[PDB]
Amino acid sequence: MSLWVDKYRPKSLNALSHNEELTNFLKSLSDQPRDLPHLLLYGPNGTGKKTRCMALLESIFGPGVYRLKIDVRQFVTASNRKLELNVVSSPYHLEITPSDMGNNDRIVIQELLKEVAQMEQVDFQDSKDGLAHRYKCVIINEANSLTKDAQAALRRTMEKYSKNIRLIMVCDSMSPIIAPIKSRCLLIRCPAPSDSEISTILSDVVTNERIQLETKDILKRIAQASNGNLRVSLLMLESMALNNELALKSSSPIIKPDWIIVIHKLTRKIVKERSVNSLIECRAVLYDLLAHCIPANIILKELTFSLLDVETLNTTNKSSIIEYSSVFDERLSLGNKAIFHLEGFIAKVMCCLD
Amino acid sequence: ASMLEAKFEEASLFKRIIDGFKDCVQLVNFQCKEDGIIAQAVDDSRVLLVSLEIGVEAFQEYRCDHPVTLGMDLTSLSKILRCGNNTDTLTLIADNTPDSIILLFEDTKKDRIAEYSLKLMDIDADFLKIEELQYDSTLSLPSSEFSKIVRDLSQLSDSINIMITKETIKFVADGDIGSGSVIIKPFVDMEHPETSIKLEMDQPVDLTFGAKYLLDIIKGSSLSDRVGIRLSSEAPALFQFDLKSGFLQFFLAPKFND
Amino acid sequence: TLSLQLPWVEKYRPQVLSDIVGNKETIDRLQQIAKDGNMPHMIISGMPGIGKTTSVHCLAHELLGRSYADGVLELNASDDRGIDVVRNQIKHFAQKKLHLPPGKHKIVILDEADSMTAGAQQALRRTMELYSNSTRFAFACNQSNKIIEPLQSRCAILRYSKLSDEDVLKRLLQIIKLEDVKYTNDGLEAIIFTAEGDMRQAINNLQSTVAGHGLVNADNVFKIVDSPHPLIVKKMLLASNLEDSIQILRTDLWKKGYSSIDIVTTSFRVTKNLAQVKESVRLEMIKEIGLTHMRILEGVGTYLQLASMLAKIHKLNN
Amino acid sequence: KRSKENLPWVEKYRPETLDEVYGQNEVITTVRKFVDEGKLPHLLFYGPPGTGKTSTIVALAREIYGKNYSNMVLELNASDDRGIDVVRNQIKDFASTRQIFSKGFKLIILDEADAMTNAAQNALRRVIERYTKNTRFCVLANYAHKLTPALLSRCTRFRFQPLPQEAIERRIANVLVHEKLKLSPNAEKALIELSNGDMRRVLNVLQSCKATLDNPDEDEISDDVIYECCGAPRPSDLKAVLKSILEDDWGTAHYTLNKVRSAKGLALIDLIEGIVKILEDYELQNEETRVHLLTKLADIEYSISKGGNDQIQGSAVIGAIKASFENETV
Amino acid sequence: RKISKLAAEQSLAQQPWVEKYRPKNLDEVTAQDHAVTVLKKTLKSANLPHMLFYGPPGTGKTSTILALTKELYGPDLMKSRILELNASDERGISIVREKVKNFARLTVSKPSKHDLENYPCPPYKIIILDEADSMTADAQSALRRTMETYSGVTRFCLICNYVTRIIDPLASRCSKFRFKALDASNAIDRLRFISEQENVKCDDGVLERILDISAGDLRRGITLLQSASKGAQYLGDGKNITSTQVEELAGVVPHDILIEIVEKVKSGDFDEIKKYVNTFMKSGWSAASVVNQLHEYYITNDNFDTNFKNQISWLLFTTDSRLNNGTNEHIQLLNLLVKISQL
DNA sequence: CCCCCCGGCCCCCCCGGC
Ligand SMILES: Nc1ncnc2c1ncn2[C@@H]1O[C@H](COP(=O)(O)OP(=O)(O)OP(O)(O)=S)[C@@H](O)[C@H]1O
Ligand SMILES: Nc1ncnc2c1ncn2[C@@H]1O[C@H](COP(=O)(O)OP(=O)(O)OP(O)(O)=S)[C@@H](O)[C@H]1O
Ligand SMILES: Nc1ncnc2c1ncn2[C@@H]1O[C@H](COP(=O)(O)OP(=O)(O)OP(O)(O)=S)[C@@H](O)[C@H]1O
Ligand SMILES: Nc1ncnc2c1ncn2[C@@H]1O[C@H](COP(=O)(O)OP(=O)(O)O)[C@@H](O)[C@H]1O
Ligand SMILES: [Mg+2]
Ligand SMILES: [Mg+2]
Ligand SMILES: [Mg+2]
Repeated sequence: MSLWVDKYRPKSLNALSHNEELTNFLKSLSDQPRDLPHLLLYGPNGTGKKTRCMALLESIFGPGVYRLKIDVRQFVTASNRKLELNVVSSPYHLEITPSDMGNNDRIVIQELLKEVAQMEQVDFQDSKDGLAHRYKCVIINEANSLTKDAQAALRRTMEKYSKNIRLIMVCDSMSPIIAPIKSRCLLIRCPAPSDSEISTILSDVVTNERIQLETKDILKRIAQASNGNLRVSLLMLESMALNNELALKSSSPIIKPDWIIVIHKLTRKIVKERSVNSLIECRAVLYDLLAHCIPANIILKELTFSLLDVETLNTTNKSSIIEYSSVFDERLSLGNKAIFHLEGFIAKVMCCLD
Repeated sequence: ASMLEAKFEEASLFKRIIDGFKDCVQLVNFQCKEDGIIAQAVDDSRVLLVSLEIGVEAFQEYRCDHPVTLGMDLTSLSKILRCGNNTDTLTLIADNTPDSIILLFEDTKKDRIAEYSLKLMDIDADFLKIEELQYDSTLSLPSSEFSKIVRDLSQLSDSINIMITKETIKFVADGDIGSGSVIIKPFVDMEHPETSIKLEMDQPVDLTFGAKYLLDIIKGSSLSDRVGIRLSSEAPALFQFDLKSGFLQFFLAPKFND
Repeated sequence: TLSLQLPWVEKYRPQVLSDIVGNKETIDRLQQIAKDGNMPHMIISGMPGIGKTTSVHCLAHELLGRSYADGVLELNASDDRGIDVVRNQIKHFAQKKLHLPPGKHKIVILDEADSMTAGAQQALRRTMELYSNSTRFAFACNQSNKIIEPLQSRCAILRYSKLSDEDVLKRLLQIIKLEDVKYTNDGLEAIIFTAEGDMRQAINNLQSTVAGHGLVNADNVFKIVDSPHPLIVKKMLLASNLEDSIQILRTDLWKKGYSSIDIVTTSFRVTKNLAQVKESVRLEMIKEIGLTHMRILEGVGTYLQLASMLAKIHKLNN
Repeated sequence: KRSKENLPWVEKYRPETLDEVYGQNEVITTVRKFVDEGKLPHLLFYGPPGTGKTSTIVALAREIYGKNYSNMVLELNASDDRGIDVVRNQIKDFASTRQIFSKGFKLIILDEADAMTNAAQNALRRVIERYTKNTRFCVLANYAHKLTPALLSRCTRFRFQPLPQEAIERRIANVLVHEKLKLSPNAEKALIELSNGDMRRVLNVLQSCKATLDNPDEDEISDDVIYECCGAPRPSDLKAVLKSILEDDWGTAHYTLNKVRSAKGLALIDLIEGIVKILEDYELQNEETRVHLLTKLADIEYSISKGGNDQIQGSAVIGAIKASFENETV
Repeated sequence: RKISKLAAEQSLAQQPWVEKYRPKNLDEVTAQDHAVTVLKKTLKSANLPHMLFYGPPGTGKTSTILALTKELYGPDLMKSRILELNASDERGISIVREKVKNFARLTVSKPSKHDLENYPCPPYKIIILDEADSMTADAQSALRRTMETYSGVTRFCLICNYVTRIIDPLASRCSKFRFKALDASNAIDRLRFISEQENVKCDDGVLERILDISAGDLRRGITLLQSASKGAQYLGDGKNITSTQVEELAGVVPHDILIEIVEKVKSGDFDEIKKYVNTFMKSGWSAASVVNQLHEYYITNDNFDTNFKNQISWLLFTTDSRLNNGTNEHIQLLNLLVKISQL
């Protein structure tokens, strides 16, 4: 049935179990939500930013926020192209991901958000204070992927129409967000859960799911391998239980994603052989990874941090590798074709290592 | 609704006047004074000048307390003027230092009122008084004949050359597919004086004009049955249509001979 | 005053092939064609202001005589030359019945044919072939590569080269003798130097100098025609010390009103053609100039950016 | 538009006659000689912003025709549509038709022609030539690289230089007389220094200064007023900052920079430009110093143009200057 | 169903403090006197020039222009006299050539007797192009002659954050106004007034710390103050807000973690630095704040020589420039720390 | 009352340095 990562997700602020200070701050924000400013939640991926945003929305409006529906909205470009945007909406809030339309995301800000903001709330949404709600929440997922034009278009909308809409933007890093937008939002840091908290959550899941654990050390190993990613930890616990007949032993191996294995193989290939033929072969692996929806930035990060973990490399090699990684990460951020920058980075690393 | 109030008993008159020269100019300054409304406008290419005059005798009622200037885009004015019907009285209304002009279409029999407002534009242009000129040749002919001649010759070429000599007027066109020449002579019919071709020639005249401008000028034939053409070798050609009270004049610059 | 003096470029425009200077072999071939006739389809290409349109018109006149009015169809960039025009007007002209001297044919002149669309050029292909017995086509262009290969295959090629200083001096002296212009040798040398092989520019500069100063000497000539900025940029890029390059930039370009974008574009163009410098060094200089140009296009058109570009160029050569 | 006194000073003082255009004596004299003798050629006016090209051509048109010049000249600019279709129809009929009012020649003024498409410029080539007997063309430009070589070959070029000091001083004196204002000598020097040869900047800054004075009648504009209204660093501030950077330690230099910038809220870019101007006159022993200074300061200016952290940028400026000046010893 | 419409005052009373305390008149602007005085003198001079407002975020440009328009035309005549276009509206060359030009050419709206008796009512309209730095160069060039030809009835205001993005002709045509950064020395009064009107109780120096953390942005300071007030009210303990709470809410790294990072850098071991940074990024600290704190610590430390500071300044500048382009924070921070450790 | 003609939005494809 539903995966344990989704079956046991908290649906309230009182159901949270890690980062109690963040829970207290969110509860303080929800005490008097009428003057709630725009929110920007930033933190490591897979820590529970979306879960906490949904919990805050539930506290402000009630459980009805969890009754979700999906619709489709049409848009027309200057070239007469027709684009479709999938909108997830509830009786109290609207969720959008403008980056789905790429460079056309600006239109989503210009038309859909403008239309929503230029409409006041007339439905009698009685609140805890006894008076009806006056604004509708908008969740912009993956705000870091928005183009600078869309962010610029977002500037005046949040100010002129602040009485009808309040924006909650969830991001993993604030570097791509332009300063004017960051100035208009309340920034909320979302630290990743500690290993002990992850182990507690996994043990609770095990107890509820009737899983035979030989020891509690397996949960600690799973938490340590997740690097603070709770979603990955839960999905790996589920994966490790379906390969051992729902019984986990102390010798159960940790399962890594296939793309991680491919990247480690590429790292070993680069380390062992430094040649033009090796670069040509690595180009095929890079193209293969990029053709299966593996982002280039993730590939670069994983390759850089796997090369730095090789025990046969000296300090100078690692310093050169990290410098080249920074330079080519900037190039990727300022470029279009990622394969070019990745191949350049691999060639420079091969040159430095040899 | 006090300063300027002018009533056309029939709204078709003003619409027809605008129809005559809306395709030649876009921005027009109408100056309304105690003696009526006067306007001039030069086209984008500075080749054609349109001068419209409407006297107080063409209005059922007219009251202009002080001189006023109204800058209007003829496209919007024409759009507004095609809303009223031919059986409604049309009132132009303006106030002191106005920013907009009010058009009132009234149907007393049905007790129906229509109000439109057109925003005025700040157009900086001076009323360039057209000094009177002694033209070498002056002719008058039915508007329909001139319109047909212009339409016929426009197909064969983009330029039409007019010759005025002793007791003969010639329109000539020469293009790629062929050439055409229409010759007319002075003539008067006592039974039907409206079809008479009248000519007064002091010196022979030979002037070439663009067909595109003549095709736009002939659109004023719906305001009068006869058209007057005054031509001179050292002055723009004047095409005049006489209204009941005022007039509509087109000054067209001849093409350089070379 | 409401009167205009006719420019000497028009008052003294050649009317016969014998009055055209430069490209002696091509002009002789044109005269031979005008003599025998049987004019073939031709495309005349060259740099601006060397006598292409003049040559085409002179040939058409010398070939058709009193029939020029009916036997010539001239179209240029200022006239509509779409596919519809080619399929209706040019076709009608080609199919027109016109009795001409024994060995003469109708002429369709397409000036500045390089600006035509590919559709019109494709449409002209069969029109030229089916009516070659009565009509011939003469194209005049600056970039022959913009004419589709099928059209080039059906036409002869006449490429015009730069006019030598001797031809420019000859024509300028003829005009001076026909205008009683007082001149000095250095003035004519300066006029030729600034003309850079362009007869139209030379004649215009001479007329402007005569009308503005009277005496055609070096001083007056340079008061009308400013020193070519590409040469100043070349001097700036070839300077030995960084201080000299910065002085050239500040005194000769920046304080004279030249824009930063113009300076960087001229620097790129000059560097691309600096054969004296090795190709690799020119490539590095081009990379630096491109970085500076990208910075300028983003809005930072400051003198500091140009100074930094010069410093980087000097560092490359050290 | 009630009165000319309601207009901005940049538009109120627009020259109406060729005698009111200052700092372009050569061009004005040449064009006047051409017009008087009836030998006006096709003209190109190339120059930087605010030098008097549009004003000069408008004055020339008014002199040739008179008060009704607007109805006798075809003026087009970037704000209007100037595609190939407009060239083929509007300009072509204007050039091939006689004047309605007088019997003189016709003038077409294509201002900001650098914004015109290549197709329109190519189409204008034969229009300029065929109708040269009765039509003349004027092309105004700020960037010559946007003009096709064919169009340039058909026009005689005139370069508008940055306004000299004397012309700016004379115009300032005229404005002071008109406005009943008093300007100090050092104030005039500072105003001219910050103008960079642009008259519009001078007029705007003077208008701002007048609004700053509590009593414009009995008060005089001093250098302090000019520096405060524009929010620009004073020469003393630049000298002190450079001296602290060049002779004091890191802590003292940082404190001095922050104190100087916080007293009047100075901008880092202005300080960098002033320090670059000051250092341009320095006699350095090694070219490496100049190369490092120029490259690092250009990089810092480019980074500032995109925002960034101001404190880090100031520290970078200090460190770059200190490191560059270390090459003057060995 | 339907809800009864709210009053303007009631609606404003429940808005975020940034919108609630937006300046209403030109006198409420805090630290822009050098330009506010010039703008105020135009209410009597009636010769407002073309304006180009530029400055860092949260300095009061939009507030200043809105207050100026409201004072010039009043609540009723403002709508017909103002045309506002921002980054959320289409602003191509076609729009400039048709919409902006058509509005500029229109005759000024006729003032009413009440407006003439109570407000200056200058004889021109205003076009406000907010975020003008986002417009293309061709569109900006299309405005050059429109600005000058119709200046008699129309005035232009261009508001931008990056002045370099405005083409030189437009900047020359516009009188330039630079909005200065709002720090603890020029904006303390406004923040104190806001806190007093909101009954916010804080210890001495809390407002100064908030303004220092804001780094020139008053909007950020007001938002942080509102967050602190909300937290204090939720706790309901009656105690004063403290600087540590403000730093925690602002995302400032604790000083102890900064000292640990400095010690790791001093050690110089690559593996230990990598491990510590991997653990550090799990807390979600923003790289920009870490870089700023490292700059503050190193540049103002007397235990370092001149060459070390010269090199670290350039290293920090390069890292900040790279981060400003939207790059991965982990890699850049690790590279910066490794480079510093090898100085 | 209805057919033919022919100007006017809409649409879609192709360049873009010199
Ligand atoms: N070879 C030449 N001999 C004499 N005069 C010449 C010659 N070439 C050009 N000229 C003069 O320059 C004027 C312009 O020359 P054209 O041939 O019409 O221009 P062009 O060579 O067609 O340049 P493009 O490519 O059309 S812009 C002529 O009218 C002559 O006055
Ligand atoms: N030579 C000058 N003498 C006096 N005032 C001048 C002069 N040049 C410019 N000005 C002033 O600056 C204003 C603008 O001058 P313009 O000639 O329109 O600018 P410009 O030279 O056209 O700059 P561009 O190229 O259009 S950006 C004029 O109205 C004068 O007030
Ligand atoms: N000078 C100031 N005086 C008083 N409050 C100010 C000032 N500057 C900013 N604020 C506050 O910050 C809020 C936002 O100010 P804005 O003027 O909209 O920001 P901004 O200057 O436009 O920044 P950008 O350029 O649009 S990102 C206002 O509503 C005020 O609450
Ligand atoms: N407080 C919590 N208690 C239990 N599980 C949680 C908690 N917070 C997050 N999770 C789990 O972590 C997973 C990933 O969280 P997610 O909402 O993706 O965080 P982010 O939005 O930062 O990626 C979710 O599937 C959820 O089940
Ligand atoms: Mg030609
Ligand atoms: Mg100009
Ligand atoms: Mg703003």
